[PDB]
Amino acid sequence: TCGIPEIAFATFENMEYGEDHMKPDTETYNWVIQAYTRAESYDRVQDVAELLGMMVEDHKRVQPNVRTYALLVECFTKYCVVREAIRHFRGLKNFEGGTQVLYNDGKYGDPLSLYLRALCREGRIVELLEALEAMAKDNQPIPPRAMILSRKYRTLVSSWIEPLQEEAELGYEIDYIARYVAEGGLTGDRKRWVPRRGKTPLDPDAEGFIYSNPRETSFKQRCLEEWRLHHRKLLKTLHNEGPSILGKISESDYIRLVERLRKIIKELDELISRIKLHEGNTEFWKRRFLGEG
Amino acid sequence: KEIKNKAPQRWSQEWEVELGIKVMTKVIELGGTPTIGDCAVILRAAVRAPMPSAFLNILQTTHSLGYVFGSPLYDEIITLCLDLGELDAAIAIVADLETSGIKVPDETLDRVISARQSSD
Amino acid sequence: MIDRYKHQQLRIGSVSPQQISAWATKILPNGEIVGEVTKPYTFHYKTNKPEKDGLFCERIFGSRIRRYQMGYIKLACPVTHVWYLKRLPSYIANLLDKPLKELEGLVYCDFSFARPITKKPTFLRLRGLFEYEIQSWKYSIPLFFTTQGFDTFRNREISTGAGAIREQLADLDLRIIIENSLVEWEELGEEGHTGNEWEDRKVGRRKDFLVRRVELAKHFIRTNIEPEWMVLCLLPVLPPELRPIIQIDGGKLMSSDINELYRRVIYRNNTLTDLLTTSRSTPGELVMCQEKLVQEAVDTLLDNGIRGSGRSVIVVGPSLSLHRCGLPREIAIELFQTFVIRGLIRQHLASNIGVAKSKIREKEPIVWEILQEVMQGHPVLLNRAPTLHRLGIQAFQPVLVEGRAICLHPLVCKGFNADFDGDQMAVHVPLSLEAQVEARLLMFSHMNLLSPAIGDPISVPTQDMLIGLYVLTSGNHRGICVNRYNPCNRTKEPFFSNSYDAIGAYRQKRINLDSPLWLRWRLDQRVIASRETPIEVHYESLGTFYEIYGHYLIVRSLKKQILFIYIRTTVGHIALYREIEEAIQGFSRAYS
Amino acid sequence: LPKVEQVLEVRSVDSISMNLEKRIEGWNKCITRILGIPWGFLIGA
Ligand SMILES: [Mg+2]
Repeated sequence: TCGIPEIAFATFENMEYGEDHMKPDTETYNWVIQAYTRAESYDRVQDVAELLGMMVEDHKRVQPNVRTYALLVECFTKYCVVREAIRHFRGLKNFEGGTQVLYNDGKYGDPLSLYLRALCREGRIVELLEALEAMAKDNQPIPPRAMILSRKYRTLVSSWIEPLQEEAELGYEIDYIARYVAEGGLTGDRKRWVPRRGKTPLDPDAEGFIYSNPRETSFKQRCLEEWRLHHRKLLKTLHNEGPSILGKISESDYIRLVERLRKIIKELDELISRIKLHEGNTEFWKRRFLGEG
Repeated sequence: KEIKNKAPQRWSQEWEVELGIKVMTKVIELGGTPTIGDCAVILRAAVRAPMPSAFLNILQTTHSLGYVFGSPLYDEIITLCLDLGELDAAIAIVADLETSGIKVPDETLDRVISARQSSD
Repeated sequence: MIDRYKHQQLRIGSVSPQQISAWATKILPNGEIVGEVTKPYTFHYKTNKPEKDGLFCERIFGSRIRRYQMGYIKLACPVTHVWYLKRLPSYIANLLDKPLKELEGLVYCDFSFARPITKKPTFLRLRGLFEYEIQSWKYSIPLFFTTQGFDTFRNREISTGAGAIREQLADLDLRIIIENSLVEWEELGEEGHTGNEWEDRKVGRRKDFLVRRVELAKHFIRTNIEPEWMVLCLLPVLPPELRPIIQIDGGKLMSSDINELYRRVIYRNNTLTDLLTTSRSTPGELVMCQEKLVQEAVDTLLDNGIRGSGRSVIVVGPSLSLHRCGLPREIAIELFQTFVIRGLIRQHLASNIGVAKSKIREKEPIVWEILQEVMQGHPVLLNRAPTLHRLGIQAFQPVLVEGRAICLHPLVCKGFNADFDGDQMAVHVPLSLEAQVEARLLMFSHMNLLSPAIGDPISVPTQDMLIGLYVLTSGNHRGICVNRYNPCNRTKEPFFSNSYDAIGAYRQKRINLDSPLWLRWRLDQRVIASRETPIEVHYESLGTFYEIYGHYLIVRSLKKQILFIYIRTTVGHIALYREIEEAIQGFSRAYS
Repeated sequence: LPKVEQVLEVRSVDSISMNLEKRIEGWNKCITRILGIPWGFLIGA
């Protein structure tokens, strides 16, 4: 809780490279991850990854708990790394009451709100649906960070739609004076969307994020991006490790397949269907390393 | 391993509205209240791609939440319901409109009544 | 075992135009703000007095407070750091997305930007990155609105000089720059437009510049260092004592090149501010030329600021031990003057420092006695001038010797790379208790005898010692060189019962050093020889047989009993064995 | 001494030995071909 992660990393080094009775445990890794996550000095995003690499010690009973997954989700969301945030949020969901621990009473940036907004901005709404239906099961209300844009239509149900930064037709004309009176004005202070010189987050949704909010993309863009990336890794696998296949019509099949796949990224469909990509299976790579595969 | 190696699903507007209706109903169940534009945009998306299967619920949720849209937009939906030949959906729409209490313009009212009598 | 956990963090950063004032601005009794240099001349001619508001002036520069106090000079026109722009890594060019050519032009030549600062609504649609010449109606547009009405808005669109770069770096949105750079990096390299080497090489250079820009922009978001501080709105001044200044006598000025550069830049700056204060309707050419002149001057100044024991011969002392060293009298007194003065003032025979110094200069026996009593057990450090080896710095115990040369041990001299020429030796004396304990327990010669390379003894016998040992253990002739005719046709020295008797007979000059003899060995059974069977075995009838070997004789009785053992050797081998054994035994006895 | 200085401060990997350069340029290619998983990068490194 000091703010300098080095004073905690020194203790962690004293514990890790010491005797057996002073070896660290899950709580020690959690404290050091918290010290490196909630700092206010520099990047500290590679240190957390190195520490999580050190935390891969199966035989030392170093297993993660709810707080470990919560801190990892928070750290990877605050640095705009969502493809690991969702991976760790799944494990946090496997435990009971993980969403309550992730929402640490709204004390530090409301990590649950930041995670929901990160899922909303990038348009990965299938993940958001899981993240939403995992909340009412644990009886967790929505945090007050339901930030609306200057155009009063921005919510978790608006970004993924095709029109972006566009008001929706609601029949009667927009009551600009009524919106001005309701949001503020005539008393106190109003959030004035005026650029300034100081390096302060202008948009109110970039309050918790370290650098800035992730790039705003609708669901169609994300779907086409994941489709083209799937086809790109398929062609990359078939290029080097896919010279031979079960079909013996390669002379006329490969010439068509290469051009089809290169034109898709920028009825002969089953030939690509049975193409099986071996990714994430450690047994396959172990067999290939042993010399069998 | 079960999800990482499965090929993704292609994009479609019907899938978009099918996920949007469930997202909005679960965020309402969770304790969140979307604004008028939040449902206006999903209504626009639902009327872009013809799908009158959810036209009743997308407005029943809005008029149960406590928000009402403008009059010049409740007629385009009811005339597109007849444009593609979905008269039962139009009957359901006028039924829930009478149940809610919104005043439909008399011109489109007699238009949909004539369409009904043509279907009757 | 918990460590002590010492934490020291030395932080570096670029100063701000506000923090620079916290160094030179000081308080005064009347309350007037001081710290600025406004006069070019620092000293008065033929007076040797510091001129007011100069370089070596007083009350803003001036005795360690004068060495630590600094000054500050305000500049009318902003200038830019030397290594932030001209160098190959151009951080400003990487932050402004513009090649070096135009910016160099803005800074040095006269070029114009369309709108450097974008924070207020602008109505002058220029869309010009760099204008080589001015073709606009500068006279009609300025005289149209109102006098002084053109000045209040000209800085938003028409900005020339380092102030334009400062205003451009000031209002730079560092959160959208990374977004645009990342989207450009994603768009680039995906089209797949091949070609020659000039194509992909340029593509790689562009993407490397883009990645470097992203890395530079991500730091400023979380480092509290603002990017508009790269230009020098205010210039620091080096303290006077850090600059070369010995004294001022009869108008003498010890100013160096940096001092004359500072004089030039302050002269040009005050002339520039006087020209600006005199008339504002002057020609732009002369004022822009002068501003360039000051800028190039301050750039050259910053570049110049960036770019800018008594040794005595050693002799060999054979009588000295391994730890003692011979220290000359004059060097010893010059080293321990402080200790001997303390000893004089401590007990008696001294009442003041002057009387003690006069007594020490008088060369009295009492001062030498006190010097010996002080240096009795005080360790001293000796270090050669060339410290090639790791054992070049050793500690010794000084012994008062007469002469002008330091006496050292032959083994240490051989281990310290002794030369034929006079090798200078530096003598250092520790003061604190910790230094003395470290020198007595770690740096002594008897604790460092193995070289750290592989572990071989660094202290080995020298040339003369090896020659002596070889002459001792060499022996003499054994065959045709000692006897003329064959011994088959026809006694040695008597059987010496002890080696003491052999050495006594050798000292009495009754046997030669090479004369063989028989030494009765006290059946130690450590018979050193080679795998060679005896030459003859005289097995008598009673049962006691003599086994005659090449170097010894074993007389064995019938029932397997070693009666007598005699060794045939010379006096050198037994002398060496006896001296080593007696050294070991004397060490073991003196230990108790 | 020049040999030590040029083998310590390596100007290029083929300067000390062409066999090492050939072996490295074979290792990287054959380990990008097979074992595309990060384990391949790890074992190649
Ligand atoms: Mg020499």
